[PDB]
Amino acid sequence: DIHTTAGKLADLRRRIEEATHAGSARAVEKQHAKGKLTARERIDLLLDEGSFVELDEFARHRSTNFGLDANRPYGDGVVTGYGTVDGRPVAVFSQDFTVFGGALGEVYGQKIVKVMDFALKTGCPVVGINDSGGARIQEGVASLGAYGEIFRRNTHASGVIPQISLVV
Amino acid sequence: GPCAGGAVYSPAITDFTVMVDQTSHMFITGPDVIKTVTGEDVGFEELGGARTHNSTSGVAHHMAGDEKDAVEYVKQLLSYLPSNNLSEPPAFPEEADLAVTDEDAELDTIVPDSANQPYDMHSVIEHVLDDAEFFETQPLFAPNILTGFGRVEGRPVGIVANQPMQFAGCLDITASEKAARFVRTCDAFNVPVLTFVDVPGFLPGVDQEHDGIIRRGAKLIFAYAEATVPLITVITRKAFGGAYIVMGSKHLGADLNLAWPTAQIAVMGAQGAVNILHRRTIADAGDDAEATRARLIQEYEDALLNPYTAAERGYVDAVIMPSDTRRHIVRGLRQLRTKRESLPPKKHGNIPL
Amino acid sequence: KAARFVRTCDAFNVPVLTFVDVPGFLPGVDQEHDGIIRRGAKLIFAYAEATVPLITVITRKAFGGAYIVMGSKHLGADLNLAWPTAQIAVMGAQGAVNILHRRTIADAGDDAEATRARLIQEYEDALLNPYTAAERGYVDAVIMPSDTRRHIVRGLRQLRTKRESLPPKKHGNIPL
Amino acid sequence: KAARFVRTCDAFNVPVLTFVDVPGFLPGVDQEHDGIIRRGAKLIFAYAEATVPLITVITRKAFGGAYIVMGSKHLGADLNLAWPTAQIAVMGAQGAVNILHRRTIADAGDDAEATRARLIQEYEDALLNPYTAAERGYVDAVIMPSDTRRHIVRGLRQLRTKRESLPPKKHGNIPL
Repeated sequence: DIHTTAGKLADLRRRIEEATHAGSARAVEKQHAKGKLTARERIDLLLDEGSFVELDEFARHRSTNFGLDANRPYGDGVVTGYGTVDGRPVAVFSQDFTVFGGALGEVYGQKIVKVMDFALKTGCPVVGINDSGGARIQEGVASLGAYGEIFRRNTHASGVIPQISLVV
Repeated sequence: GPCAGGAVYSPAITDFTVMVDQTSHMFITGPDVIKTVTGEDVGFEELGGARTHNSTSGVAHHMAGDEKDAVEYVKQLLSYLPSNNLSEPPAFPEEADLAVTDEDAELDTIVPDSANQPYDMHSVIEHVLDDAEFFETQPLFAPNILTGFGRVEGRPVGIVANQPMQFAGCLDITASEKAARFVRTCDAFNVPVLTFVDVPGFLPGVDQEHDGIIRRGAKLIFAYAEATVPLITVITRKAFGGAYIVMGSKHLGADLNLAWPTAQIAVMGAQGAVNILHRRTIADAGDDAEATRARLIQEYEDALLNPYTAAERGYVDAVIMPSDTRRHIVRGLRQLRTKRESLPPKKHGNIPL
Repeated sequence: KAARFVRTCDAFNVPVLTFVDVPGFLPGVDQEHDGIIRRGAKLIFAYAEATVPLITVITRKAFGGAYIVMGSKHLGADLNLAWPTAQIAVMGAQGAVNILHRRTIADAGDDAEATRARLIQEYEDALLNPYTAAERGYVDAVIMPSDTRRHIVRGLRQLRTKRESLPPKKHGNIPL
Repeated sequence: KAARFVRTCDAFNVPVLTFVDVPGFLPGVDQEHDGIIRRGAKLIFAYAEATVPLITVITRKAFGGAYIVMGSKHLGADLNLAWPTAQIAVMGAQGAVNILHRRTIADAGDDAEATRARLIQEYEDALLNPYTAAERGYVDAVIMPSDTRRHIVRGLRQLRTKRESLPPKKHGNIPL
């Protein structure tokens, strides 16, 4: 059902499904076709096996600009979370090109932040895996604001926590 | 033994106060001087006996059978705290099972389908803590909420949670005070605070308001906002209005806020919410007034009373499967234990009193 | 009420003047059953915690625990003064005698009160004043009621440069 | 040129007034091959790191990375103001329509160039102003060019006492 405890659970399983499969079945093929690996595949190859814990997985945006509300994928374009690397704590965000061209959005940037605030407060590096195709033009300045709060964290934490950029 | 007059105040200031059944007493004014002034008739045990303070005044933290059970208590109490604030609480590190134990699964069904049927929170806690060992404090006072200690991977933690078994795990004066003071204790001595949530709202009553619930209920929030130790919050079911805010929500600086699918995080109850949002659309078509007011309530709780709305905004970092609560807290404290966070410089804060 | 103020004044470097005349704590089951303990303790927490200049003037009554609470030098007060009309005693004479003189009060049922009420007078005349406390230093001085201001004035002039600090801690743990 | 100035003015406690009006980043291959990605990033680092009063006044143009860079509020500015003649947008209308409206303009090769001109107008007439940002609090207020001085004045009065600081570090690691 859906009003029971067993359905409310089964429901989740359903969500964690289309969630890890936010991009199109074709976008992934294309991605692979170019040799590139999917965002979630970059995280797994990097972090220690089974140490990845995702944050903001079921987050979505709220931009009604240019009818973008018809496509509100879970994750909103980026996979962020924390995990270990060679036994040491590491925080990481992986830009998902198979979603809106992996363009920076409001909720998309907020996540990258939530992770940089966590990586700094707990003193662990921040592996950033990029693929962003550009700013999400529909949201206008909101996407510019997102890039900022991030640039500011890059500075405030420059020299405080290793920050590595993976441009693929 | 006896603790009469101003002397009683030294125990007040200290952290945890342990008492024994009818072997000790605490009181400012003697039972005799009380009668010669008001005319009230009460016996020692009733005025300031162990059972009294361990359930009426909120001054005591434990009631033991005899002096032996007490001494053993304090020893346990000391085993969860550091010898001073300049250090983390002692530890006996031991790797945990990263897989899903048959115990973990048990949670997948702990919450009944009935939004009105209670389940014992202790069970939820005992499933995350090592050896399912849960050391509870003030079990008789403010039963609507549980506060104690335990260990996760050998490292001492602190637990605060709502007890649906009692008064529907509501928040009230006695509860706020109980937890608040506990949280600040766990914070002052670098003990992380795991909190499990399920609260409908604040216990109604003119007595509450008149007895200063506004200035005493904040205590809980101040305690949480002020804290800096690792803060992991688990939402199992109920999450309404200020009650949600108060229970170590992300807006109060929590580090990891989990939420089970069996949880509903909303501004207010669906039953009462609609009576304000559709007060108009309901007036119309008296033809089946309550067959619309009922249809709405259903569409509300089926659309808003869940964690996913919040989950979007990021108010919760994930909607986990009950059976993964332990694997979460474990693999989540390992990171948070290095949490460096501080407050603005000050002689001290100004928490409500 | 007071506790919250003293703290508000402390956090904001505001000197706290306190005038005393308290007999004791309102007797009542209610008080006890309402945590008067964890709540009355707050008042001493504030004072002990404080670091701003503290000037305590006892105008009359000052007994037992109450005394302690009202900015006593035992809580860090910098200057404690007391009028000659003040009475700094561990407790009230009447109730004090019914304790200390139990085996000596029973004797001679004849005049069971002309030996009691008479003995009570001896106490309120020997101990119900400020000179006992002052004797040791619990009070910096006894002064003419009319010199209160002159004291508070010339006093605060010296304490405005008071440097005090509690042990380092994330925060305290005041009884809530 | 600006980077090293904003840092000098910071390291010595000199508030930085910023007046913006920029279209974007000078296009050119030589630029890319010279290091604009890291040599330009300095400007934002200088601003982000800054901890002095930063009052930003936008006079006209404010587009993409250029807006961000020029003392935006997303970098730590204290007061960002904007004249009614400010274009706070993610990009110019000319280019914005090419991407935003590609299939909605492809239709009718003829009557297209007027469908474009129309769009470009509807867009700028509804997006190249400051009011957008003004709703998200990105700019503290849209003023009258006449109140620029009065705003910087009454504003530098409040910020002259601002205490800001970055995480503790041996030193930052700004691009070079």
